[PDB]
Amino acid sequence: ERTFQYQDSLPSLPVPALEESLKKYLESVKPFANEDEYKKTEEIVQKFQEGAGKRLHQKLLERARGKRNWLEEWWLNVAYLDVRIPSQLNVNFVGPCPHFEHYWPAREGTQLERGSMMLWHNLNYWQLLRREKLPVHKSGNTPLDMNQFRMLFSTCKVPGITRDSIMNYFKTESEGHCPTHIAVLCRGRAFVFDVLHEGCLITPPELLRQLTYIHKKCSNEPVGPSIAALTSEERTRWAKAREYLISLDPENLTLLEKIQTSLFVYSIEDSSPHATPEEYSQVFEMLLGGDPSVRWGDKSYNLISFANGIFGMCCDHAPYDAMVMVNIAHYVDERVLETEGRWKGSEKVRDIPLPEELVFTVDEKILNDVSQAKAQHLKAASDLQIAASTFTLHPDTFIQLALQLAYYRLHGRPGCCYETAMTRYFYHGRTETVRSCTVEAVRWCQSMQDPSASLLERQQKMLEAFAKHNKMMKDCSHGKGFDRHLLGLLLIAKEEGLPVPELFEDPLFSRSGGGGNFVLSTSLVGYLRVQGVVVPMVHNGYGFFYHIRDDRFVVACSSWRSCPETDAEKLVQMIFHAFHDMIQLMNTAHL
Repeated sequence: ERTFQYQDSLPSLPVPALEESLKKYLESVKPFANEDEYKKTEEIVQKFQEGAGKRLHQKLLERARGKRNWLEEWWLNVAYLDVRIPSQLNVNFVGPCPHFEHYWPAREGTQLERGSMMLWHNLNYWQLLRREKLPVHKSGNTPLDMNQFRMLFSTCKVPGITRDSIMNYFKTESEGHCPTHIAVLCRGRAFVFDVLHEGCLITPPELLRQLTYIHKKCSNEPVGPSIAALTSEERTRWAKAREYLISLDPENLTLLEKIQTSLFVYSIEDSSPHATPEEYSQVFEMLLGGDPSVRWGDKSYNLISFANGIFGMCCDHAPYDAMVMVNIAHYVDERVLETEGRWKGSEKVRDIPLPEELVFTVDEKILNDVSQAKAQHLKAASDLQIAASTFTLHPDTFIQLALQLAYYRLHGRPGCCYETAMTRYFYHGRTETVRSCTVEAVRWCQSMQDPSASLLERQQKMLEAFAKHNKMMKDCSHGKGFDRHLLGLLLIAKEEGLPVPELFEDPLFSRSGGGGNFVLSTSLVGYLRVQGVVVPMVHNGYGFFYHIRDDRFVVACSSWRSCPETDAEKLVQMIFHAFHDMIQLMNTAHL
């Protein structure tokens, strides 16, 4: 069995029935509307269904006839590439490497040695992929799309004036040649080197030589031009700064391309985030913030190394979702566990070419841009608050409802929530929106705060909420959700120069979350001991992510300090209290 053998067999992303999607939409706005607003929306939806919507839907079906995935390109552009805000901080997702839970606890002076093994394991994963030896993900006996794995290595974003682009240079052995070098950033400088020698991959000791070399050289020398810091800027500014950089020297492009084509970017930081199995929220903060001088935010995969021997990953959310990062990080985690975090092979260090430094040609302007880039990222990142804790009826649904209750209790009202649903059953399927703030969820939350509510009433309603969310997650993962569907109708209109349907201008459309207005941006990040996170979707919102282990729930929450109403720490405390009451409710109900 080969990694991508089932791709030509995957079913097309479906287009839900118009009536079904509109019914689900109407039901979803109920929690945020009074009698009058709902009647208005109902009439808007009915007309849409009878006229313009019916026609736009037909055109969407026509699009699906010629594309195995009618949404792919649109989603990439609309959700990511066209967006102009700084993507490095506001869109990229990050995740700590969970090695400090065992063999690699935080400790000074272990950065280079542990780093050599980190590269080695990461690189062996690339070898697996290139040879298509990586196991095919399946749900029972049904194969899942594996395309996102092609975006892990040798992939990088390039800024555009109005639209960015993704460069995917990865290729399997059967497809052709794949770049074989990695890029290292240190003290505002960039270096590169081939990971292969005499046919095989270089070993940790050999990798430790390259890294040690780079570290020593830069340590007692002034910080370099830090061209990398420009990747953390507003997309259009970066696009222009990039063009200017290239004009100063045609060669500068060659350097940019070298970074773009590298298997991945490895970053050396001098900071040391507090990382212990108990508290490690600081790892998330330095991962999203850190020092721009050594990060390449356009890279699909940027492995980060801290001074205290801690590691983390920062990824461009555009080309793929967090599950690929989770899988390689877990693979590495298993390797570390098997080897007790040590290299026990030959200590021989063959004579391999030293790392080559990438020296860009810059003037006074470029340096001012770099200076400006660093400052804006640091200032913006400093407003980020991260709360990470561990807590010790599907678990995901349990957590989603617990969050509904926590937000309801903390803020006094239902929080429109976005939960990621994977659609990998389909060709190049990525995500769909699951709207956790349902009528059922709210009815339950009210009963939990109702003193006159009986124990049986609360359990009964909690179960009805569970049932609703389960059906929701199922339909969405099966391509029967409605959020992407409505986006498709909207895009059909725009693409032909036709007016925006009234349905999208409706106050309830955005109040329920449409248009990227979810006060709770969430997703399960798997069951592989890796955690991920992104900043909130809205200024007065939260980012809430989590992963599940057989004996615990791990969570990561983000909020903006500049928003006095939100507090990541307080919300986490509230959801833990929520888990408790929900457990007790089931136990006492057990009877």
